[PDB]
Amino acid sequence: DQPTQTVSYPQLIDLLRRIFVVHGTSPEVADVLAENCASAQRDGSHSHGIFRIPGYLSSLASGWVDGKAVPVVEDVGAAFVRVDACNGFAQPALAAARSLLIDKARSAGVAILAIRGSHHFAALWPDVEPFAEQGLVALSMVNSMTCVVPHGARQPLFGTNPIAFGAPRAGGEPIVFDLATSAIAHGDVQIAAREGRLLPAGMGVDRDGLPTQEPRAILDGGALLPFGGHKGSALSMMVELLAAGLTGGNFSFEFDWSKHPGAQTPWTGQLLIVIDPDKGAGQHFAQRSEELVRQLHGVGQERLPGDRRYLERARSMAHGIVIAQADLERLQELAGH
Amino acid sequence: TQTVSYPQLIDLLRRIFVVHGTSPEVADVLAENCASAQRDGSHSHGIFRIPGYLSSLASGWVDGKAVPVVEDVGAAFVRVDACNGFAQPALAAARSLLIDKARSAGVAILAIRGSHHFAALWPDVEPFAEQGLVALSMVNSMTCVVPHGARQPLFGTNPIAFGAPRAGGEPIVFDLATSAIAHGDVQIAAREGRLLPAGMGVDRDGLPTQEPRAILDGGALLPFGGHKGSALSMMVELLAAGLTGGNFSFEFDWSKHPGAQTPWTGQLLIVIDPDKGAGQHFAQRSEELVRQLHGVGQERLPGDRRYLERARSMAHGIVIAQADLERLQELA
Ligand SMILES: NC(=O)C1=CN([C@@H]2O[C@@H](COP(=O)(O)OP(=O)(O)OC[C@H]3O[C@@H](n4cnc5c(N)ncnc54)[C@H](OP(=O)(O)O)[C@@H]3O)[C@@H](O)[C@H]2O)C=CC1
Ligand SMILES: NC(=O)C1=CN([C@@H]2O[C@@H](COP(=O)(O)OP(=O)(O)OC[C@H]3O[C@@H](n4cnc5c(N)ncnc54)[C@H](OP(=O)(O)O)[C@@H]3O)[C@@H](O)[C@H]2O)C=CC1
Repeated sequence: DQPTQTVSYPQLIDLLRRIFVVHGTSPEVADVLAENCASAQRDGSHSHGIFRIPGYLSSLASGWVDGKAVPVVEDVGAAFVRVDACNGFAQPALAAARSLLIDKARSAGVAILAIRGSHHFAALWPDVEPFAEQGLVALSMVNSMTCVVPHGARQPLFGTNPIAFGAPRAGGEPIVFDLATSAIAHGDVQIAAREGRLLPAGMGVDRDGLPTQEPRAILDGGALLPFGGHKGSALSMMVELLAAGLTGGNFSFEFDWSKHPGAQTPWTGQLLIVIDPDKGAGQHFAQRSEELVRQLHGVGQERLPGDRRYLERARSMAHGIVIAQADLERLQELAGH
Repeated sequence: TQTVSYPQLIDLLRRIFVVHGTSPEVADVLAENCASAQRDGSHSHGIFRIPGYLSSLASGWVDGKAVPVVEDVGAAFVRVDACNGFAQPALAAARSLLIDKARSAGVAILAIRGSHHFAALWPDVEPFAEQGLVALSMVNSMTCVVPHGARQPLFGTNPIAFGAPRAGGEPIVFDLATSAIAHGDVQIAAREGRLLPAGMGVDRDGLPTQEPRAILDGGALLPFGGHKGSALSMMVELLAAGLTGGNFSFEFDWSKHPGAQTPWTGQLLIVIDPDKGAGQHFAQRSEELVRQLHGVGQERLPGDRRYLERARSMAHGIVIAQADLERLQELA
């Protein structure tokens, strides 16, 4: 068995920041991605934690993604902001337009951020959480690379296309959910393939369209199924239309990295809608949401969306972030240690 | 089965509403909405709902003469107090202002509170897409859905609708309840003595059941897609009620109003100009997605079934059982 070790949250952030800088990103990009990736690891979002470092680096090395891209923030309407990520990562683009977006949301009541030409290789909750912490409601969508078969279709077309939502609550941490519209997140398949284990059944099919539990069968010519059936498929179509169609970014099937050995980041876009829930209101949203939480506990829902992550976050801050010795060593070597 | 034209059905339903106490304005809105559903083949939200509309109005549970109060509260934010009336009249009252804001600011929100919605949601978003705008709407209903992992129902069937324009056809539109099945369909299965597939609901003891009667007899429904659909349902409560100021699905009941059938909640609508400051045409992008979907084998796109039925209705009229027509005429 693999012996484990622990690293503090700030230590992990510094380690990842060094890795990104050494491998070609600007310091701003390194700061953003390091905190993001470390935060995912801290919260137990394993698929989008340090597991993504190799993919980040091979994508950078191949020239597929520009780690030093400077986002172009476009103020196109009283409540509309677009950002040309310029073939760089999505997070730095969001960070560049965040203050403007918030000003518009508070002033106009709601504001949209449409990121195009961006690479998103992480969880989505980190993108909406900060807005909720500031008393704002946020909804976001991002499309990936093709891997999901539309309901009733014979071949894959949609990406794993996640949707995230964040909202404030008067008595605690923001209510936040982040879910892939595919039965299981594509990242889950990669993890299973890595760990050499099988997946639960009814989540994907092989190259021949037959049911399978082998991650390799799904990754090699196969595909994932939309969650819940036709409804999840409709929501996945919505993500393509909103994260790409509306933003100007590529749909999940509109990019090819075959010419860039090592490329793994989807080159698409991201949509974010931020709302001041109390704009012109005669009540307080945060009070209403707290009541909903109370009623949820009342009917027996002990675990609300986000609770699991907050628990892992608490554990990580108390006992440190658990990491395989071999993985920590690899990260240290990549940082130059 | 007699055949009536779309405009004839509207006129007939409008008379029924006016005869039963609604204002002429509300009658026009509801008549067109209900007739439109019948026209598209959405029988669950067509004339089948008339009895429920009338029973709800009879007790005063819903105010058929309510006058929506539009509140312009932000460059991109509009609120409307439905004043215990139906949701559609409230939306119609603020629609022009909402569109002006969406086109100017780029996006705009309409938060309706104190409204009764007894219809499908696609009629609410489709018009915006017909005008080149993208629209997303959420409405919370009445307690009957058990949150994932919970022991008792709390959320309503809470539907979500989406509408977007496409360059080569009618709007791409989807409208879905976040519950595994719509309540109306549980009633139908009960009447037809049909069992439901596994996972739609539970009995009064919280045990899984396929018997629609067991679900209706103190039972409850389950969210679609397990924990994921449940999270979306929670979002609907928060957006259609928490944000609007209307009641959550569990903050009202029909105990004091015999015959009440409508939830008294709210509705959220987000309308976006997809091309605001864009160096492309959204309608061309969506059309390409449609082409690609056809390319991978998806023959049916959300809305296609209704558009096909709609064409038939406009070309051959709306076919209705003589029995139903007679009673509608009597109600009129
Ligand atoms: N291109 C990209 O960047 C992509 C990123 N992803 C990311 O990968 C992801 C993991 O997604 P997916 O696998 O769908 O996640 P899940 O299926 O775990 O979780 C969906 C979510 O469901 C809530 N939840 C899970 N189990 C329960 C339960 N039993 N009761 C109540 N709520 C519950 C979660 O809370 P909680 O977290 O606290 O457990 C969370 O909000 C996301 O973070 C997503 O953003 C996916 C596809 C593409
Ligand atoms: N309080 C209220 O007012 C409430 C209203 N409702 C309403 O009742 C409803 C019916 O909803 P629900 O039962 O969820 O509907 P379904 O489960 O039938 O349909 C969900 C939708 O799925 C699309 N769809 C269905 N089958 C396929 C397929 N094979 N391939 C591709 N797309 C497909 C539909 O297109 P399409 O339309 O063409 O069939 C539509 O957008 C809605 O209209 C809803 O608004 C529900 C709860 C509460």
